[PDB]
Amino acid sequence: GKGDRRTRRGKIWRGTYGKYRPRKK
Amino acid sequence: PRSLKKGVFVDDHLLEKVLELNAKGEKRLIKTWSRRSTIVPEMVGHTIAVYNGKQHVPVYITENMVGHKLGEFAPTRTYRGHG
Amino acid sequence: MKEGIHPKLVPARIICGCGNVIETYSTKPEIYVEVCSKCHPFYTGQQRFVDTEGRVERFQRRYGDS
Amino acid sequence: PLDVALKRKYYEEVRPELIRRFGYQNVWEVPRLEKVVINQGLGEAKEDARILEKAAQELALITGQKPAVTRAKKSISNFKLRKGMPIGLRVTLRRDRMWIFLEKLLNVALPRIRDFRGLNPNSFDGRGNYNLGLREQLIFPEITYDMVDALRGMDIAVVTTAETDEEARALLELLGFPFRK
Amino acid sequence: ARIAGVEIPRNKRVDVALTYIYGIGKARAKEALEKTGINPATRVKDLTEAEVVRLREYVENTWKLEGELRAEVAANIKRLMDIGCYRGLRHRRGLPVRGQRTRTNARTRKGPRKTV
RNA sequence: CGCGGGGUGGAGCAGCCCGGUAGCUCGUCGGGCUCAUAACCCGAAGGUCGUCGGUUCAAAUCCGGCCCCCGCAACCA
RNA sequence: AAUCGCAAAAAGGUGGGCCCAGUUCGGAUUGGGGUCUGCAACCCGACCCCAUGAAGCCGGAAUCGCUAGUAAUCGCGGAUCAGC
RNA sequence: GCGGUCGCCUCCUAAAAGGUAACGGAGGCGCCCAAAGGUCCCCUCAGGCGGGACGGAAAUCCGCCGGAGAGCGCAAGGGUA
Ligand SMILES: [Mg+2]
Ligand SMILES: [Mg+2]
Ligand SMILES: [Mg+2]
Ligand SMILES: [Mg+2]
Ligand SMILES: [Mg+2]
Ligand SMILES: [Mg+2]
Ligand SMILES: [Mg+2]
Ligand SMILES: [Mg+2]
Ligand SMILES: [Mg+2]
Ligand SMILES: [Mg+2]
Ligand SMILES: [Mg+2]
Ligand SMILES: [Mg+2]
Ligand SMILES: [Mg+2]
Ligand SMILES: [Mg+2]
Ligand SMILES: [Mg+2]
Ligand SMILES: [Mg+2]
Ligand SMILES: [Mg+2]
Ligand SMILES: [Mg+2]
Ligand SMILES: [Mg+2]
Ligand SMILES: [Mg+2]
Ligand SMILES: [Mg+2]
Ligand SMILES: [Mg+2]
Ligand SMILES: [Mg+2]
Ligand SMILES: [Mg+2]
Ligand SMILES: [Mg+2]
Ligand SMILES: [Mg+2]
Ligand SMILES: [Mg+2]
Ligand SMILES: [Mg+2]
Ligand SMILES: [Mg+2]
Repeated sequence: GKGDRRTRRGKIWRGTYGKYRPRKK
Repeated sequence: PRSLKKGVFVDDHLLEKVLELNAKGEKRLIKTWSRRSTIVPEMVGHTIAVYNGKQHVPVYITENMVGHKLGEFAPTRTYRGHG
Repeated sequence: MKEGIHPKLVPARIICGCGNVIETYSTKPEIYVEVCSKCHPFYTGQQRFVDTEGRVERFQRRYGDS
Repeated sequence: PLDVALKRKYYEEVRPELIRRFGYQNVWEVPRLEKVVINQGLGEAKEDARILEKAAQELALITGQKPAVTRAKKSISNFKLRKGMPIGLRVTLRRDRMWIFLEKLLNVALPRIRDFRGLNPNSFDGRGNYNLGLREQLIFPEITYDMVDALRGMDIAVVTTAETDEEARALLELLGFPFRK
Repeated sequence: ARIAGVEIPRNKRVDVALTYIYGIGKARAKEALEKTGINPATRVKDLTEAEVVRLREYVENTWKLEGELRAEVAANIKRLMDIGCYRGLRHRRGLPVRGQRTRTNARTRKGPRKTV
């Protein structure tokens, strides 16, 4: 959920990047 | 958690007075206003008086307070329960 | 012992982090124990694995040189 | 079965190392093991015997003896309990059958205790006997985890012929008892 | 089958059945899988006794878990309190340790309301 | 000092026979409706049972002593 | 700076996994290890990673919004601004 | 008169046999048990200390100490391992 910083959707919500949402297009 | 490292920030005015107390070897009450700084292992055994905004509180020092700051031992609260 | 009303109790086998425990002498011969800490695994044969005592020491060395 | 690894280890290992350590003039003076009493305090079964037989089922499976069902000596309100009612389960295992039981207790059970850094070195009752309390009946090899319905431990009372527990300590030590020093 | 201390997981899957251990999360689990060379997709319900023992020894030896971990945590807290640390005397009062506002929404750490 | 009935949340009442769990109304507290208070609606807290001893496994409850309350009696003289 | 960069749009779409489980739901709290801004993150910053996994299974009396590209739902940007 | 009492058991009063009075000091009975009965065989308490998961003053267990202070359906007495 948008509150689980340990996931894709969570990371998007906060607007940041990391292991669970890497910067790679 | 928490971090800042690759610097380990400690104020001078006390660090100088702490060192100047190891050489000559003299342990005495040392008043400070710097709670922004880390502690020891060169202060271990000194009674530094930390400031809580109101007045200096004498704080014993042991080798397990090392990693922390000085303010963590001089609370700014005064609570004493409710009701 | 009284006749009937009893478990058989018979020479048995056993398994662990070790290899084998022939002794046994119990009902249901041949058993697979999670970890017999008698063979040498765990605490005895004081392994002290995943050793510790970071605490002071840890913040000490990342401090002496930071 | 009159072999048993521990029964062997007592005579040809423990017994001699005990003599040269205390200097027993006679042959009998040296501490022998006798009588190991296992007792489940089971108030858990106040008004339901159905749960008391499943326990006995279990106790005999790990010991090799059907246990006797103790009954309440007196009526004691506060926590129910009147002069009757099955309020406990107890079995007294002696020579041989005690040996095979005490062996698995050391080489399997205790090892399976979550945590465990040794048994209490103060449970000696002064006159040279040792008591210990277990917190669940799954640490014994005979138990399958799929036969349980609820966790219930027990009291274990080991009795020794040793007049002092200073000596009673050595016996249990040399037998392979994991003490917390 | 029993792994750390005890804790018997089962069915569902293998990468999740490891999470049910105290000290193991999505990472530490999904890692030891391809480090002991085993397929997570399968269920602990079915797997060679061999695979079973690679796990227990790997995991139970790689790090500390269940009892050992818990024991270390409560041990760090004891120190924080023992020393007079603010971060520590917020453990005596059972209040939120990391900043936050206690004027309100502090329940989780403060407990159900005691209306007055 | 005769006889009878009592004493239980803050108020007034049950529960005591027959043992084993204390209930009702009001009030109090928190929230709601209202511009607002009350009414009204939704929630919650609160009594060791006058007292000391006794009986029983267990006492508001059965038994005894003491202290208070109410009622009746104190006649021939 | 339509001539570079923030920039990935998100839901959607395809494929696959979970199979009703306080559960790969939910991410609170907490332990540990770090990054960055700033003279300085104890009180009092944000962020990452490991572990922890909380209350919550749809909310009493009450009560709000909205008539169409509206309500719902999805992401993006800006001001302030060292960071937040 | 009013009040209390009226038969039965226990204790004291009762003066070391029995018995013995008073509106003398205190309690209890108007049942109960098909086993709480007969016999044979076994068994021995209460407490106190130490020991032992959930067990707490006290549930069940082990150790030593424990002549009866326990128990004997209910009062008291006598009796009794
Ligand atoms: Mg949503
Ligand atoms: Mg999630
Ligand atoms: Mg200067
Ligand atoms: Mg905050
Ligand atoms: Mg009345
Ligand atoms: Mg009243
Ligand atoms: Mg009545
Ligand atoms: Mg009301
Ligand atoms: Mg109100
Ligand atoms: Mg009275
Ligand atoms: Mg009686
Ligand atoms: Mg009373
Ligand atoms: Mg007349
Ligand atoms: Mg951006
Ligand atoms: Mg819940
Ligand atoms: Mg989850
Ligand atoms: Mg559900
Ligand atoms: Mg309109
Ligand atoms: Mg935004
Ligand atoms: Mg900004
Ligand atoms: Mg009359
Ligand atoms: Mg006489
Ligand atoms: Mg006794
Ligand atoms: Mg005792
Ligand atoms: Mg005791
Ligand atoms: Mg008697
Ligand atoms: Mg009698
Ligand atoms: Mg008598
Ligand atoms: Mg007598």
